[PDB]
Amino acid sequence: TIAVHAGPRPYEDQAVLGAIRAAIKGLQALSFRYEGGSTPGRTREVTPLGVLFGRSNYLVALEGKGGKPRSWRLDRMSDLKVLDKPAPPPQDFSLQAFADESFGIYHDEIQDVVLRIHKSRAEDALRWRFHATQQVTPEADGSVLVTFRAGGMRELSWHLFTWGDAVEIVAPQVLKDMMVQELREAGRAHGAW
Amino acid sequence: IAVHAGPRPYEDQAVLGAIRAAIKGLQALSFRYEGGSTPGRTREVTPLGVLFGRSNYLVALEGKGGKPRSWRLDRMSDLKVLDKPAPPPQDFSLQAFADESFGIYHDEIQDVVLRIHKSRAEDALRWRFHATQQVTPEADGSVLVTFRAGGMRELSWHLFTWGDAVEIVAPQVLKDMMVQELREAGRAHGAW
DNA sequence: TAGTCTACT
Repeated sequence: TIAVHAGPRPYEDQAVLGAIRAAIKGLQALSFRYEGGSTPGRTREVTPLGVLFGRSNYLVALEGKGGKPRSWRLDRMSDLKVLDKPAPPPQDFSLQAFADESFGIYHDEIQDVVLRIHKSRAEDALRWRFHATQQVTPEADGSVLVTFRAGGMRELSWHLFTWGDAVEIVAPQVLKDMMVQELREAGRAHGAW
Repeated sequence: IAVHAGPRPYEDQAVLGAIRAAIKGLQALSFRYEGGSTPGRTREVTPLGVLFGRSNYLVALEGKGGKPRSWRLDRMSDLKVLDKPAPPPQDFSLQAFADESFGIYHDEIQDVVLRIHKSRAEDALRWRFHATQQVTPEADGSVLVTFRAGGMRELSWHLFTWGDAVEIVAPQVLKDMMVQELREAGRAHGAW
């Protein structure tokens, strides 16, 4: 290996990733049993397109000809088979575009987020991708205003924790409340207050 | 072929591509580096790999018997793949280098002990905190998790995402780190 | 927590 992603992650089945990689390399179809969705236990045949890594891992793939790309949980897939069948990917397809535009459900209300990053971290703010669609505005005093529209306030508050005292939550109020809730939960657990 | 979710720095594929070409060709790499003791200065290194996380980093050594260091990609400029060999150490493992820390930062390696509440025990069994992880179920349904790594500040950031379901058992420096990071954020955000 | 530099959180 010459590139490594540092840090914690879900355990991954290497044989599953291996079959996915082999199918993509071969421009071949991939089949698997899927314990989930509409029809659990059914064998699915897909054009594999790539993998999304995160707190959970997903295969990105089209089912059927003309099918739209979907995400499938790796840890719900079994019985992977690399098929003797061609499956060339669409020329148009962008995995990152997929990850932004057609991936990720919010189960909380979407908010207009406004963050002010203190000038001591303005460097990091100006190179940071909070969201595929964000606006970053340097301000007179050296601070940086970051705005984007998104749900996921709890996960966002977890990320904001890594900026320490250098981020001010300007809006929305629910994000301020979330950040206090998560801080109070951990602060009580660990004896901070 | 792979995309990682969540906030991240923007990526320069031109820089990443130069680095990968130097590594593949066993070639030296040169760049001006805006960090460490002599900012701006041109550095000639033996490139070893790329470490993804925090801001991106090149892992590379400099000088005779130099140990691998981490170099932030955004502090690198004037990247040149030199037409000149730069053999890597024969027994270098980039994964082993990454495994010295829970995250990026390479400081004293600690023996970490966590207790995960029963309500998240099954999640903990599915979660790879570290390559050295060992899990031990307790009779009351909690799980003890051990691993050996540096990087207690980044660990404390990760433990925040477990909320009240994680107890820090050891080391003391990790308890102190978690408390300080919480106090700093708590004061900033008016949590108490 | 909090630093040293051929480096980093």
